[PDB]
Amino acid sequence: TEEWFAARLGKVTASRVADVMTKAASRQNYMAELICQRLTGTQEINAAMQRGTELEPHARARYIIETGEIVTEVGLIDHPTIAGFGASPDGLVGDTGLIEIKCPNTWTHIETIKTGKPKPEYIKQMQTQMACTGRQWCDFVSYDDRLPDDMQYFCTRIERDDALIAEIETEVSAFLAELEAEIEYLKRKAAKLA
Amino acid sequence: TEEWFAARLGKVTASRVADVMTKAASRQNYMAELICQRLTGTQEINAAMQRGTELEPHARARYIIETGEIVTEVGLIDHPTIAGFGASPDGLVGDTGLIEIKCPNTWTHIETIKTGKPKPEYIKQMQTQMACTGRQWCDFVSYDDRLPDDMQYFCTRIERDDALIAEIETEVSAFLAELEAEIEYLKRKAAKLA
Amino acid sequence: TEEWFAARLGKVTASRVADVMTKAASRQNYMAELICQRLTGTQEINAAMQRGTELEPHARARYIIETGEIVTEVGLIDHPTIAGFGASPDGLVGDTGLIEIKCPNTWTHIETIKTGKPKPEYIKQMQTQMACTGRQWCDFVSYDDRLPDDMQYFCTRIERDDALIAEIETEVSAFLAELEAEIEYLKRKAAKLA
DNA sequence: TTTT
DNA sequence: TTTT
DNA sequence: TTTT
Ligand SMILES: [Mg+2]
Ligand SMILES: [Mg+2]
Ligand SMILES: [Mg+2]
Ligand SMILES: [Mg+2]
Ligand SMILES: [Mg+2]
Ligand SMILES: [Mg+2]
Repeated sequence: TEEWFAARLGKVTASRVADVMTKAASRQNYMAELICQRLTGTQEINAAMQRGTELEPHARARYIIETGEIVTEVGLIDHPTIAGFGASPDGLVGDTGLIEIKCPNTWTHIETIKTGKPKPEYIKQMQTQMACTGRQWCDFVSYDDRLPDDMQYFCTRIERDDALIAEIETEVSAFLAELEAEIEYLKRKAAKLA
Repeated sequence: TEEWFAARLGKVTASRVADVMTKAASRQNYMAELICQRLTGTQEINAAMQRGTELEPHARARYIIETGEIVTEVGLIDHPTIAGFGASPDGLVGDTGLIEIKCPNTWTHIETIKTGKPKPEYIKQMQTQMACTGRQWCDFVSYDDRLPDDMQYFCTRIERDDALIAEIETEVSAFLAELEAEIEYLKRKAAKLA
Repeated sequence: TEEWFAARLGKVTASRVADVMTKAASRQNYMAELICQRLTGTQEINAAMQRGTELEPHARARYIIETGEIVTEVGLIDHPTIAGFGASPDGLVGDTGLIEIKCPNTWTHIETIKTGKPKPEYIKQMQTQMACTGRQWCDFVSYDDRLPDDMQYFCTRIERDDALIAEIETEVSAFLAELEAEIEYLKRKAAKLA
């Protein structure tokens, strides 16, 4: 989608927030990606991933057939105050809502139905979208058409949690500080080295 | 092979028996596959796997050149009594025998020769084939033509073990019970939910 | 490159030395590869690997633009005394030097710059090249053009270490002894078996 | 961002 | 079912 | 040998 990758280069984004905040390898590996993005000026690049992608509009439609909500697609929404940070929600719902859509493996979809509550990393994803957009709630949608009709669609609403947001902004600010510093640090070793 | 996948949909089968019976992740992941098969009405889908497949008839021939046995290819043989359970032996040998063929990685083949006894998961595979067909023995064949002639072929006979069979049928019955129930359970949550 | 694989069949080589010498799975898996190579008469066969390969000549050039050294490309150099053992340096530098080139993932390249010292497995690689060729030093080069100019190139010299070489030759001799024996052992079981 |  |  |  080209112009959009450009808006994401070297930025922390909602779908990567669990990695930032994990108590671990994934935090440093993510840090390493973004360091490389900022330095090199571009990014790097499966079958289940490829379905989640094609079937996304199918779910967007379904959410509407089910709710009658007015849904606007948007690009990257930069955090209001924190620089180098943003979100790409799957939709603006109404005046104060959002939609985040998954179209995963059937068994995953089943477990979401089984438990009624989305995985904690998606909580972090959704809270961050809310932080970035100032929205009040996000409707979490899981879709899979391979199943019987009465099992294809699941929705659950997730309320903005200002406490969790405050933490995230702390952690993301911390993580961003290290990241900038690290780049700085490297630029200064390499340059003196002339 | 189309019509055959149909005979396997949502069924426990001989080659998956070690997963059922393991003391673990693989049991639940298998359970999850079959739950999804039954619900969705279809299945999901490497280089060593691709050889084992092409070279299989090469081994079938070799077994005959070596034994002079009369070998009949068959499809899925449903367990005589337990429903949703079956086997696909690589052959009916004689009136009371079977053949199960592997054409693995050379080093694997070498280890089979080194030890003379097939991996325990293939024991379970073969016992199950015997359970399903009522046969008396299975000739386990390992083949690899990449090696010198005097190392390409290995055969060892495995006698029906009624004790092990009894266990398997217990475990598979248990596992099937959970599987049906789980589907049932899900169908009833989803349906009341209307 | 065909004629070169032929010179490597069933041989221990510099880039596999860390596997030989590890205190582990990788030693036996390597042993297994070479056993299979010798027995079958051939070998088995990603995106980062594919770059390291294309970009190698780019680095060779750069090393020269930076040093003005006279660099000769060579094939496999068999150890002077130990049979079934060899090295493929990325270059003969001068009369007494070598070059070993990496063109890895950016982040890896960055860590090499960060620490100034190559990973211990490359130490083993380079020492072995020196053992095989009798050279006095190897210039370790890490290259990545995706980065800013002042970060693309890193070089560090590694001096021949006769102590480490002596060990390697012991370990490789040991490992080779087992490997020959194992083949022997197998040939004799299989052959009596006639 | 896309799925585990 | 196909190989680890 | 090529990268982790
Ligand atoms: Mg999104
Ligand atoms: Mg989504
Ligand atoms: Mg079979
Ligand atoms: Mg088979
Ligand atoms: Mg080399
Ligand atoms: Mg190299």
